[PDB]
Amino acid sequence: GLWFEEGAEERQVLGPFREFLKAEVAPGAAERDRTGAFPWDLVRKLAEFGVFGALVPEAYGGAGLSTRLFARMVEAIAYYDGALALTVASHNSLATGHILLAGSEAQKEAFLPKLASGEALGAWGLTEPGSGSDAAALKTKAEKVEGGWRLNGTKQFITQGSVAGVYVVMARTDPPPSPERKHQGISAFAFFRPERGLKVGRKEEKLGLTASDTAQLILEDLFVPEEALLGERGKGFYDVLRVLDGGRIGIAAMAVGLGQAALDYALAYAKGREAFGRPIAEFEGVSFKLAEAATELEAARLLYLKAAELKDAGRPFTLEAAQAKLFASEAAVKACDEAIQILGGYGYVKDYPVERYWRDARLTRIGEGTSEILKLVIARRLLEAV
Amino acid sequence: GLWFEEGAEERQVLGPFREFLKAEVAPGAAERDRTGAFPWDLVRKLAEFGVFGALVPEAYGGAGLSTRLFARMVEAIAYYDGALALTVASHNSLATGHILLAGSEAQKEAFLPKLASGEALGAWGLTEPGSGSDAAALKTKAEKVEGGWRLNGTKQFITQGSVAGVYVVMARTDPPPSPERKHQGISAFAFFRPERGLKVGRKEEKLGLTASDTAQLILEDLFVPEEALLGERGKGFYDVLRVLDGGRIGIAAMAVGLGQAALDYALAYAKGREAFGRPIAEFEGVSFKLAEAATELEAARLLYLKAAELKDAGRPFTLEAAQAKLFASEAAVKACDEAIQILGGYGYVKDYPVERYWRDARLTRIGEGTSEILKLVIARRLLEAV
Amino acid sequence: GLWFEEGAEERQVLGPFREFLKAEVAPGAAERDRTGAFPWDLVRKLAEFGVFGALVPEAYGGAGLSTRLFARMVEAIAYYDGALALTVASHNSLATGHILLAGSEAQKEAFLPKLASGEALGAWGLTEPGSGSDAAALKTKAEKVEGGWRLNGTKQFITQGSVAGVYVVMARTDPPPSPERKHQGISAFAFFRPERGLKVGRKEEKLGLTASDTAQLILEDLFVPEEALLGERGKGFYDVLRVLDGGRIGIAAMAVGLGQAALDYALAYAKGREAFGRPIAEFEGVSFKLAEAATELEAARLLYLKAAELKDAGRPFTLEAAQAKLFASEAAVKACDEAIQILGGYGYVKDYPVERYWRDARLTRIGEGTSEILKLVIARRLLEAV
Amino acid sequence: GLWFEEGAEERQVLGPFREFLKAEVAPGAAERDRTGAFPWDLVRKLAEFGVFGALVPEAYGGAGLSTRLFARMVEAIAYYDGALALTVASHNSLATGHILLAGSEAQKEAFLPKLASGEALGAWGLTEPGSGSDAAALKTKAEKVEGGWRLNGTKQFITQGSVAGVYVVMARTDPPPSPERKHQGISAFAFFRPERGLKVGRKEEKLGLTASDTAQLILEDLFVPEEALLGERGKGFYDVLRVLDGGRIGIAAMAVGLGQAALDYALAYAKGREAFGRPIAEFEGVSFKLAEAATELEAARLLYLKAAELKDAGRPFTLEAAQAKLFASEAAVKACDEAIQILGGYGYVKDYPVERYWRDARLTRIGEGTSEILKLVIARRLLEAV
Repeated sequence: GLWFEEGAEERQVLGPFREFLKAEVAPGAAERDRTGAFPWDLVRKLAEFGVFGALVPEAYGGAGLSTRLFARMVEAIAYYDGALALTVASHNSLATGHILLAGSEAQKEAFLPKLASGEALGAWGLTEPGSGSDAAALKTKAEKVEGGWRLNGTKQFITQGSVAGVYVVMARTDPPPSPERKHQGISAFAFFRPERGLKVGRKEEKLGLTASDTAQLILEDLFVPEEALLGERGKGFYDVLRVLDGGRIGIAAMAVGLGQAALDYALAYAKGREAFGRPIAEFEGVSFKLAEAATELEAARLLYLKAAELKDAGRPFTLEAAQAKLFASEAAVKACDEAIQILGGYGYVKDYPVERYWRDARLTRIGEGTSEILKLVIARRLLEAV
Repeated sequence: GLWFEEGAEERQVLGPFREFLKAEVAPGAAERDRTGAFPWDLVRKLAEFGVFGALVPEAYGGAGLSTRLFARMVEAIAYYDGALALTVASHNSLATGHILLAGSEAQKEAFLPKLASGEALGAWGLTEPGSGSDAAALKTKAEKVEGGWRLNGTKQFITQGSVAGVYVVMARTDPPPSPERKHQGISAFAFFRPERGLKVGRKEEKLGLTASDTAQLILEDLFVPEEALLGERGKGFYDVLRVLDGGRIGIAAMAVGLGQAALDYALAYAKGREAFGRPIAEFEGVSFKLAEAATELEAARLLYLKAAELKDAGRPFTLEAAQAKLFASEAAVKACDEAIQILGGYGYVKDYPVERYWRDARLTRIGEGTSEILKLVIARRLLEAV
Repeated sequence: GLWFEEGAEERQVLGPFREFLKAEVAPGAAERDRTGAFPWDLVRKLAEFGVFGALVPEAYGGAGLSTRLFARMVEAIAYYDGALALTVASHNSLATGHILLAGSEAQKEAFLPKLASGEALGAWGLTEPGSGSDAAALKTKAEKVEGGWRLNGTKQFITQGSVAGVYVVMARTDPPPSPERKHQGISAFAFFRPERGLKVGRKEEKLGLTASDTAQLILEDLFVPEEALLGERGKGFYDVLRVLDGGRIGIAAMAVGLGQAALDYALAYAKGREAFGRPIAEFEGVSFKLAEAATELEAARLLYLKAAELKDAGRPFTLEAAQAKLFASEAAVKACDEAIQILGGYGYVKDYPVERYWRDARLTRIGEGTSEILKLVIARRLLEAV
Repeated sequence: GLWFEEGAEERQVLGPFREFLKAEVAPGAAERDRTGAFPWDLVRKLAEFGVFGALVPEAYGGAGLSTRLFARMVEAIAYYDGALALTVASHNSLATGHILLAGSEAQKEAFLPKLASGEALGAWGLTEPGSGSDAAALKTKAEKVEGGWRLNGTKQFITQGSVAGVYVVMARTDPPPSPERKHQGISAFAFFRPERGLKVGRKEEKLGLTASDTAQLILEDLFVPEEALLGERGKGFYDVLRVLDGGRIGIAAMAVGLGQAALDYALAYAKGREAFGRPIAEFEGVSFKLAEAATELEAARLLYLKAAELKDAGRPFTLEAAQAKLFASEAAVKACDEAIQILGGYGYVKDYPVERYWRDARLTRIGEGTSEILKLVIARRLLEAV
């Protein structure tokens, strides 16, 4: 198999994985989108495929898979269930990926094994009501007290926020030297679900990804031990950036999966549905949409595979991960909107899955860095190289 | 006031109308989008403004308003409630507009008064499971029997389908001379809610316009009197086309209203929300979106006003109505998608109205002629003029 | 007649005007695009029509036409020759328009008569090598001396720069209170072609609009009399913006003219060229383009008509002129690009006019405020009314 | 190294090649664009490099390079001179590629040696005045006569048409079984520059790629020997499509090269030009464009690398070559258009290279299958696999 194709090893894993997804995940996707019922049943089963500890090395109880293979597994999941894919992508990339990145040997031995097994799902709290793109503008604070820390603040839109067993939260431990350096003085804290000090806010009704747990977290004089400190004090934001680079590859894979599903459905539909004495696929008004979407999704897949490769190769991939997520999310939503158009009135009804594909994919242009933010990251990298 | 602005007469009507909408319609829009509960309460009140008989001449119990003023009233409604605007636009344009167009004096006296008052809401059944864009491919049939007709067929996605008091259905009464002339042999039938022969199918769960009644109609040996025949036998499709031309102006106005709402919200939000030490509106990534959307919505408003004028002037407006609806629906959905982007994570939650604006507006690119179909109508008109 | 339509009086002027254009201007458009030879013959013939004094009141020897009619005339000219259109539009809108706006009674009696008759073509020099979008950053200075002022500096891309009989140059006369307000302290100066002190720079070849005089101006100790100061000292920048508001309407009209010509050519072509056994117009890949372009340029036409309307009514039109120019230029260029595509290989050869239409129209997105600048202007106004 | 990256061996060839290009090709690109003077000097110098025999096996005197490496070389050439790139790409892909694909051992020994050394430039004549996209509708005929065939007809837009030493022309030899299958009955003929019978037509000026030989060919009772028949009689069309599949990869590479040059120039420019007190690169209106273009052309590069990869592996690549060409051409032209916008007035003047990049790149969306045609090809393949 050529680089861009699934290798022998990849398809031996992805083949049965896809079969499992078709039989156990696809059937309840439409219902979960309506009820928002978290798939505790599927989490248990996916954990067995090492899906919840995919990048965690076996030494800590993980699957030790590569970024490339995991990215493809996320795309396969998203194809059948967007919410589940966000659940998997975020769990692995943010909470887990952050502990794997800055955690001390002791912290990794304590947290990784439980995250990797699905026993403890990971929530990663960066965003707050008053800051999203400008993440370093967070107001949560961590006061140094006898024996550890006391945290106070609110996190917004945290996935796995209400179902998490392990929480990673960013808070200011020191004042910034200047306003343009507010990213300094921020630290990260890793801890197990507190018995008190952490309450979840009102559930969030979302446009899509209904079964994905997203919640507001309110920390009230929450005490965490000295061992909670993750990474160097005051330099937590630097780790956040690194963590976000990795997560963007997964979100890009997620976008591609939803777009492909929408494209596959519109293709099949256009081939069967007929108008004016022939399949509507025979009208360029329809076929051109399919051709453009397919071309962009393929380009998007190549981009995320490339970004995954650079990471697996221990090489910088900030620019490449930003480009993949930006291109994939934009192309995927576009493809999904066109699939809706192609199905006509049926694209507007919940009896068919394309309207859901669009609603689910739509978040990919917002989460882990809006398209606008990513264009800034890309341009900056391009400009300093000049 | 200049032509494109609201005249003295227009604002004396639209001023209090908008006040009524803000106070009585806007408050329950979000809820209706969640419950799908048809606003019987608001229908009664809107009828008083002559909203359900706007184009019907006073002689038949209508408001006798112009196309231009009604179009603006539809835009004002859509601004606060998409479903209600579709309810109003369709009621007036299709069922009612068709009876006003081809009805005999006797039929107009019997139907118009009740439609115009809101007593009997109008359903217009053209679309079927197997034909949408290719409307003349409908399979419903009308068999000539003693005393009238017997209809058999299924209509799909009929607004006011389950709540209608008056129904207008298209059915084949005669075989077509050839396949390319299948539009021949189709007739229309106007009748009051049957005591039998007409059952509604399973409610339709839609991406948007939740509180809008859309239903499948199954005609089972439904008998209608000789007086049910609307227009000349076998030439009903010609009336359908004429009726669709008029309706497209209303749907264009509808699109503009939803887009404007989305634009107004994103403008206000971008002016308040701040990031990196300043209002996000100060970032071109955001401001450019607002500028493009506003420019296109204005162009869209001018286009539908123009189409409305040509109709009021008794002049052909097929091309102009197609251009207005196409431009407005496309621009409106685009503006709505950008408003979602601008609100970031908040654009993804139902606590805010932009996600609803998009879901509601999305249908405008599909209903009463898909954008693809409209481009065909436009091009054909352009080509024969060459 | 109907507002958005050409009235009886407009047709009486435009109808005969178009025939003149078709017979005297069209024939040599291709050649002028190749040689860049300034059309003195046509300038003289158009002047006899009062085209170069369209907006100048009859009291000063002009035609006393409305902005609406002038815009339509610019569109008509542009349809056949982009360079002539720019020549005519800039002359009337910039140098002439500025004197008509801020000039005293004496200056108007002195300049307007000769500009309106064409005896003197007007050049308006604002842009400099080091500032275009940021025009208030201009460096040309004029220092007070006995009898008047002495101007020193260079101007870039000045239309009519080398053939003009009257010049209006912007130069700093007083230091800016700060950088944030460098616009303050700039003045305007009107004067007949100098006997000495004004040098024309090495002419540069343009992508298009070849036959339009576009020159660099070098002012070396240029002396102008007291009566040269146009408007109040140091307050000329506000006048500059007002002048640009008006010019933008003409540039919008110019863009529409070129896009319409490209559309018309594509229509006729698509109707006669056959592929796969049928006119290519019967392929949606071609017809959809035709439909989209026609729709957008009509919309573009309505926007500049609106802007012109507001101006003729003595009302604010800054936002509207920006929207008209932005949309017309963007839509026109796209339409011209599509026309090239529709002609296939023939769109790439100079024996056909479509590649020239694009090259000519391409400047409309840059001159008199780039599309980017216009979006800022539009957004700011929308935000202020929020 | 990593697949999507230039390997050590590729760099050993490309690195030195680029310096040669920068020093010998770049200097006169602007002048060649103005004079249209065919670069014999550079052709001769490139030939000494085996550039004109890149894909020809060493056994026939060629360089025996992979499709991947050749594509990258075309991108590199195109970066500095579009016309040279087309000259090189068409030569290798079309006339040469066709003989290498369908030619017998004798023909290959006779033609390949001279084509690969550059001693004879290849011209491939398929397109005619009355057929481009519908190439199977060609009218040139070749009738069997004693000793061989006599060809009669005209070819349009033939690259290397007037300077070639070897020609490959497609002509009908047998009547089509029906119109739906006119492709059947077409044959290909390879022959050295005729002593008589071949006439070059009045050269026509192009929008861009001025220095590339593009000529009309008039065949009047042209005689070619028995050994001229390339491939089997009446079955040459299938070979034509295969030849086009390969050529499209080179056209994709060519588009990427031109877009990259435009991007690089815009980057450097945006980094040095200042407005409102800062490099214009710090304005999202500019930086977002830079980010989008960089992202799309990388994506475009990955697509043609993939297509080339499939071809080198002897695997089907029709769909992939179409996608690469479609995306690269569309993205490149847009990037070049944005670069013009970013330079403002300077993008409109010929003293700067961006307006040439666009003019050169514009043909990539038309030649070797228009974007519209490619979408049909892509869609059909997607539908077949559905």
